[PDB]
Amino acid sequence: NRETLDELESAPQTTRVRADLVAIGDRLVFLEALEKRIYAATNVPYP
Amino acid sequence: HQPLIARDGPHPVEQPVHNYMTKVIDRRALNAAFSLATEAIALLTGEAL
Repeated sequence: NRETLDELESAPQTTRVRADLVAIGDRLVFLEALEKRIYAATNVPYP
Repeated sequence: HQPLIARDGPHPVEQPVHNYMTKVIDRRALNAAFSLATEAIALLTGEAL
């Protein structure tokens, strides 16, 4: 019977974060290369 | 001090590592010479006037 309720609750708290956003076609997407960020000194390989 | 990533699986559990190293200052000395002329002494020191 057309169930539209779903859930919307807290409009959560947000923060301004330095990211990298590129527009490819009609979409906005994040360019993430995480090596220096996380894998850097850890000796775990970058997948 | 080095960061680590927490692995899941048959990966041996990693624990933090720390690095203490100590480099010794290299030493050196420099030179130059402006050596003075004989007559020039007997002028600037008075002594010849």
